[PDB]
Amino acid sequence: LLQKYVTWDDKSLFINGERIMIFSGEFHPFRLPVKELQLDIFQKVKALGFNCVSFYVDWALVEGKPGEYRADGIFDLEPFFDAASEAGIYLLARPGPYINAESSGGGFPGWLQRVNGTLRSSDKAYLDATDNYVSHVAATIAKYQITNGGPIILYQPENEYTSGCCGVEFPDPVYMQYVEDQARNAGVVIPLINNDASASGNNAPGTGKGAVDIYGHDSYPLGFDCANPTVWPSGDLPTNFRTLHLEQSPTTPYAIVQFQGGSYDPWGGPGFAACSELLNNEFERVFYKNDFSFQIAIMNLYMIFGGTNWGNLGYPNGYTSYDYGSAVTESRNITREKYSELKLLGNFAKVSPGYLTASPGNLTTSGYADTTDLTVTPLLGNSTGSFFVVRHSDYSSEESTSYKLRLPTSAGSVTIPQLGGTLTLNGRDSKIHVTDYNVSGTNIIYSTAEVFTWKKFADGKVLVLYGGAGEHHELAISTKSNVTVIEGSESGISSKQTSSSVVVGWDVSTTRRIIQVGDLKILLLDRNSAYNYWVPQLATDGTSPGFSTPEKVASSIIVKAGYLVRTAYLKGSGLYLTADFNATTSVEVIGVPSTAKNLFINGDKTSHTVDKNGIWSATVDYNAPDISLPSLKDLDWKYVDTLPEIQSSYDDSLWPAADLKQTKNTLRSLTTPTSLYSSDYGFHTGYLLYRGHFTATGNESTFAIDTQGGSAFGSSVWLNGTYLGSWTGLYANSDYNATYNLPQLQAGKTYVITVVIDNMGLEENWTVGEDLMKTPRGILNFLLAGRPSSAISWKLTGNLGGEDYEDKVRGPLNEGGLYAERQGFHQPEPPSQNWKSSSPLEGLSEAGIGFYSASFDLDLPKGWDVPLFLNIGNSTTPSPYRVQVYVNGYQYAKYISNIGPQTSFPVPEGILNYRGTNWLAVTLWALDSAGGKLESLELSYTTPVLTALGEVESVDQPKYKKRKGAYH
Ligand SMILES: *[C@@H]1O[C@H](CO)[C@@H](O[C@@H]2O[C@H](CO)[C@@H](O[C@@H]3O[C@H](CO[C@H]4O[C@H](CO[C@H]5O[C@H](CO)[C@@H](O)[C@H](O)[C@@H]5O[C@H]5O[C@H](CO)[C@@H](O)[C@H](O)[C@@H]5O)[C@@H](O)[C@H](O[C@H]5O[C@H](CO)[C@@H](O)[C@H](O)[C@@H]5O)[C@@H]4O)[C@@H](O)[C@H](O[C@H]4O[C@H](CO)[C@@H](O)[C@H](O)[C@@H]4O[C@H]4O[C@H](CO)[C@@H](O)[C@H](O)[C@@H]4O[C@H]4O[C@H](CO)[C@@H](O)[C@H](O)[C@@H]4O)[C@@H]3O)[C@H](O)[C@H]2NC(C)=O)[C@H](O)[C@H]1NC(C)=O
Ligand SMILES: *[C@@H]1O[C@H](CO)[C@@H](O[C@@H]2O[C@H](CO)[C@@H](O[C@@H]3O[C@H](CO[C@H]4O[C@H](CO)[C@@H](O)[C@H](O[C@H]5O[C@H](CO)[C@@H](O)[C@H](O)[C@@H]5O)[C@@H]4O)[C@@H](O)[C@H](O[C@H]4O[C@H](CO)[C@@H](O)[C@H](O)[C@@H]4O[C@H]4O[C@H](CO)[C@@H](O)[C@H](O)[C@@H]4O[C@H]4O[C@H](CO)[C@@H](O)[C@H](O)[C@@H]4O)[C@@H]3O)[C@H](O)[C@H]2NC(C)=O)[C@H](O)[C@H]1NC(C)=O
Ligand SMILES: *[C@@H]1O[C@H](CO)[C@@H](O[C@@H]2O[C@H](CO)[C@@H](O[C@@H]3O[C@H](CO)[C@@H](O)[C@H](O[C@H]4O[C@H](CO)[C@@H](O)[C@H](O)[C@@H]4O[C@H]4O[C@H](CO)[C@@H](O)[C@H](O)[C@@H]4O[C@H]4O[C@H](CO)[C@@H](O)[C@H](O)[C@@H]4O)[C@@H]3O)[C@H](O)[C@H]2NC(C)=O)[C@H](O)[C@H]1NC(C)=O
Ligand SMILES: OC[C@H]1O[C@@H](OC[C@H]2O[C@@H](O[C@H]3[C@H](O)[C@@H](O)[C@@H](O)O[C@@H]3CO)[C@H](O)[C@@H](O)[C@H]2O)[C@H](O)[C@@H](O)[C@H]1O
Ligand SMILES: *[C@@H]1O[C@H](CO)[C@@H](O)[C@H](O)[C@H]1NC(C)=O
Ligand SMILES: *[C@@H]1O[C@H](CO)[C@@H](O)[C@H](O)[C@H]1NC(C)=O
Ligand SMILES: *[C@@H]1O[C@H](CO)[C@@H](O)[C@H](O)[C@H]1NC(C)=O
Ligand SMILES: *[C@@H]1O[C@H](CO)[C@@H](O)[C@H](O)[C@H]1NC(C)=O
Ligand SMILES: *[C@@H]1O[C@H](CO)[C@@H](O)[C@H](O)[C@H]1NC(C)=O
Ligand SMILES: *[C@@H]1O[C@H](CO)[C@@H](O)[C@H](O)[C@H]1NC(C)=O
Ligand SMILES: [Cl-]
Repeated sequence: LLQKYVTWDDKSLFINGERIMIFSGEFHPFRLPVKELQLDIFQKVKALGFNCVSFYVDWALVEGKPGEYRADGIFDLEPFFDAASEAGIYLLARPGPYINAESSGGGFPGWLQRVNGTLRSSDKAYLDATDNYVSHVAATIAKYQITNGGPIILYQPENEYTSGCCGVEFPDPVYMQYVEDQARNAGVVIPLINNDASASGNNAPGTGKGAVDIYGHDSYPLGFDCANPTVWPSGDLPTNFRTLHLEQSPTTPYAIVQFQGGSYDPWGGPGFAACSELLNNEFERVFYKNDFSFQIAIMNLYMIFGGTNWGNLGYPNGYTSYDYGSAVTESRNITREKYSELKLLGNFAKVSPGYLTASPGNLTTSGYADTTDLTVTPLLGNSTGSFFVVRHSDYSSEESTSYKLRLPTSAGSVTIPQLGGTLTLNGRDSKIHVTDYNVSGTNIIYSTAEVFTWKKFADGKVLVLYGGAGEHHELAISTKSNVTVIEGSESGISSKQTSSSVVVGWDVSTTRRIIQVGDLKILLLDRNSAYNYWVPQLATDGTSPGFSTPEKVASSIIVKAGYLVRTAYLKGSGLYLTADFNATTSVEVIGVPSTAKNLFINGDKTSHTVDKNGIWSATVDYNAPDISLPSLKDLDWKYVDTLPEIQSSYDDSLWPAADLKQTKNTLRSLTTPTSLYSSDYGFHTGYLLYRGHFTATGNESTFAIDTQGGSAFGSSVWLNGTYLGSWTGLYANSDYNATYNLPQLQAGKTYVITVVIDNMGLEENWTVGEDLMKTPRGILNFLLAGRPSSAISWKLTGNLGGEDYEDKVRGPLNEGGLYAERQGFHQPEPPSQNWKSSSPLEGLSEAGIGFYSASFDLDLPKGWDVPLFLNIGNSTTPSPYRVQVYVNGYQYAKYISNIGPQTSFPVPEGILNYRGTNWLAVTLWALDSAGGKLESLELSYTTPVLTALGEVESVDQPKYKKRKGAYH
């Protein structure tokens, strides 16, 4: 429409005039703010066979102060985009402004609680608030479009603009058109795509004003019940998605912009390990192959890598981890079987252009397979090849089912297997069988075994096929040549030659076979062996793989290795692999160019041997050095009391007065004399403190108070130094009505009620019109019994300066309102030289909040990727306490003893300095009158990986400096 690089028709996108199946993964830059680790993820996605990444930008992190857009240092998108280019990954840009994303505010900054208008509407007040963010983010995105030689190919305005309520005329075409025009005005010319929350046709092509270019929708068919990871409920596998597609947007390629790749987990939930069990390899092979049955042309997995909700960036229902049970773990590892299984499907799609041109039919329980226990969805092509998606009709069935097929081919319709026996489908599995499959001029008449990849080399063609354990398979090839077994046993392989073909039956074995048929070699593998193969692009013009274009796709080699193969390139007589190893690994290379004499692995010349089939073999030795980690309990811990407010000497004259008579919040009108909503005063994040001054009459009995912090929040209350009590919190409570009994008060004396409240993050805004992101934080109601409420005069604080936030490097959400945070003592080199020596393992003996500081050195070896974790013990039922941990000033753990479930907090290299000094700052809030303490505090590691990654540069870690605007 507006450019010629990215076009489309009814079947697929075209990139530079060439069809492409977009297989993508969701990855949020703000959840992993270390540039070199961003490259790591990109390279791990490219190794799946993927060609694209989808990303959100969080507005709340980059416009914390209204009118000051800051996307610099750790929030800079440019290194993220350059890393995408370098890895060979296209991008789908999704800057919002609304992103949902289990993020604070759904991406909206807290100052939107002061906007006089419906959020996500055509109300001028809301739209004007978005203009500065969008003109900055979209101009940056504009500079990195594919039209300007960048990686960005698609843009998403808004997010799941799908349900409205409460007097909003949904869907508002004036709204979606304005949001679209914003992007275009900033120079975005690539196609716009939407992500309808269900397949409802909203803003599709043909709907007039506010229509996007490509209609997309999202789908989370297996749901979020991570507690029952083996239960696949009846009818939850979608079957009508093609039917809906043809009703809703038949002129554009079929697109699912967020397809389930994991699950969220709330405070108190079963944990993300459970989520990875639900959204595991079996889920992938059934549910993703099912999306291929609808001829999906654009497919993005939410999430491929989740990362971490550091510095309070997350929404109140979620905790620090955003692992998400995704194929790449929060600590960046790719050990989960779901990664390897996904690699098999992504590589198949990468080399199968006939998939895009075929004609999809409706699913059938007869015609193709000889039992109604199986479903077969055909995608039939007129000589470009066909594809048959086989699964159990009862999609959850764990039964083993025998069958035969009738499939139409160019050489007649054939009953398979021709040479005796039956095919098998074992439980929760799905197969993509193929017919007339083009391997660079060689025609595979059919194969029941699934294609992993194929390549044309100088010295012939190679095809890689796999099946699961215990299965019999059959293939047939258009040829005059004979079949011979060139590796492995002749036994178990049957064959038959006709005038224009050869048929070959084989049983799956753990031992690889290789057959040869003319100029085609075919690898016959079990699934588990196929897990260890990789298909990196072979660069000849440099070291980078480049994008997945037809040329560079064809110029790829096949590599059997272990943990990871990142890249390959040819330079003179050297073949250079870059790869990662988590054990001693046999490396085979198939397709070595004839000019290559030597093998290099991560720069090191490695001795190799060529076998009788031309395969290079070499071993890479794995010998991890000593990984020596400090004992955290034995550090020189320094303590300062971070609730000096409850001392009677405390002077709060510099605090903001909570004296606004009228709230700017349109969702909830005031039920107190003045606004005690934190966001009215610029305070959107971390712990909030309120101080209520009053003069006692001497008749005061009780103080009741309604505090609100979001799900799982806690609050504590003191009268001068007298602890009154705490709401210890529950996931079920986002507010709580407390009643406290006061001690006997002295008439005419002044007293101060100090209230500490955990702000868990701002709410999302999923339904347009409900304005739920405006749900306030702080004090909603109070009652000093027998006194008017104007008796109490309130002050409050959140993070120092509120929207004029101090720490421009670490962002507007990172720190909260505690004394130690306000002064900046959570940063490297605090002024702790005259503080008391005490450990958080000794802790507190009364209700209160302690702040603990210590440094520790690491000297971990270069060329090793070693995942590190902070561990807080919970071996027995604890007293109620809350902990934050800052690592060189960055908050990387929020811990609630009594709710959980997280005890293990990964912290990435770049935040941690692996060859240098590191600073821990721990806040310990004891919500109990006897105090509280940590049971244990430990640094640990998991399997070191011999890595190809370059030096991870430490992010900016500004040291402590006295802050002029502090309250002391
Ligand atoms: C270095 O990096 C590597 C990555 O490159 C990394 O390797 C990967 O490690 C992960 C673990 O982190 C692996 O994932 C697990 O795999 C388990 C094993 O099963 C898989 O493999 C077998 C094949 O096993 C043989 O071969 C291998 C390889 O040669 C050997 O190592 C084995 O020892 C074994 O050898 C025997 O057999 C050979 C021939 O077959 C013989 O030659 C040999 O002599 C031996 O006799 C396959 O059979 C499995 O397939 C079957 O099962 C799967 C999954 O159920 C089905 O989908 C499939 O259709 C088949 O039926 C399978 O591929 C898995 O058991 C394990 O699965 C569990 O965990 C995940 C969650 O992570 C769940 O999704 C899943 O549901 C399973 O959950 C159970 O277990 C968890 C506890 O962990 C419970 O929470 C849960 O409730 C559940 O328990 C219940 O069910 C169990 C049955 O499943 C039951 O036993 C329990 O008692 C209970 O009832 C998981 O997927 C991954 O495969 C590796 N990847 C690769 C490429 O190798 C390596 O570890 C790294 N190294 C280090 C040090 O870090
Ligand atoms: C890939 O990336 C992943 C994400 O980054 C990463 O996964 C995370 O890994 C960390 C570290 O391993 C996990 O934290 C640990 O979890 C342990 C508890 O979970 C286990 O318990 C269940 C019941 O047995 C298992 O079923 C469960 O399996 C599930 O989870 C797996 C997740 O990978 C999955 O593969 C499985 O399929 C399945 O779904 C799980 O294995 C927990 O025990 C552990 O705490 C101990 O270790 C810490 C140090 O690392 C200590 O600080 C801590 O105090 C604990 O040590 C104590 O207890 C041990 C067991 O008794 C003893 O061996 C220790 O000596 C020590 O003992 C002292 O304390 C005892 C009190 O209990 C006392 O009795 C003793 O006397 C003594 O005083 C830790 O929290 C984290 O949960 C994972 N996160 C996610 C999201 O999964 C994965 O590792 C990465 N992989 C690679 C290869 O890199
Ligand atoms: C240290 O170790 C200790 C000791 O073992 C750990 O303490 C345990 O921690 C558990 C987790 O916090 C805690 O269990 C919880 O107890 C509460 C009741 O007090 C209960 O509400 C919890 O169950 C719900 O919530 C979780 C998520 O937090 C869900 O996964 C679960 O399915 C339940 O969800 C239901 O309620 C939610 C609340 O709104 C709903 O959002 C959700 O949709 C669902 O609703 C259904 O039920 C409602 C009625 O409940 C109904 O109205 C609605 O219509 C739906 O039907 C969970 O059981 C243990 O109590 C606690 N044990 C002890 C002895 O103290 C501690 O966590 C550890 N610490 C760390 C850091 O690991
Ligand atoms: O990361 C969470 C993810 O949630 C997305 O909400 C998605 C979607 O969920 C549907 O619910 C599933 C349900 O869990 C299944 O049990 C079964 O019923 O299928 C349903 C889908 O039809 C909701 O019903 C649907 O409204 C929608 O909420 C969120 O949209 C996404 O941004 C992301 O946050
Ligand atoms: C919002 O706008 C209306 C428009 O009539 C105005 O009268 C009022 O001052 C504003 N209200 C709030 C709560 O901000
Ligand atoms: C396939 O599509 C529809 C919807 O599933 C089905 O009713 C019909 O029988 C099939 N189409 C034709 C032309 O037979
Ligand atoms: C098979 O692939 C070759 C390119 O290697 C192409 O020229 C040819 O047209 C293809 N044949 C079919 C039938 O698609
Ligand atoms: C309570 O605290 C305030 C200052 O926080 C102090 O001025 C006042 O004297 C204290 N009241 C009593 C009774 O000690
Ligand atoms: C406060 O005064 C009331 C009567 O007005 C009396 O009932 C109560 O006991 C008094 N003292 C308290 C609450 O300490
Ligand atoms: C607390 O009381 C307020 C005011 O009556 C009410 O709106 C709210 O529902 C109550 N909250 C809880 C958690 O019971
Ligand atoms: Cl201060």
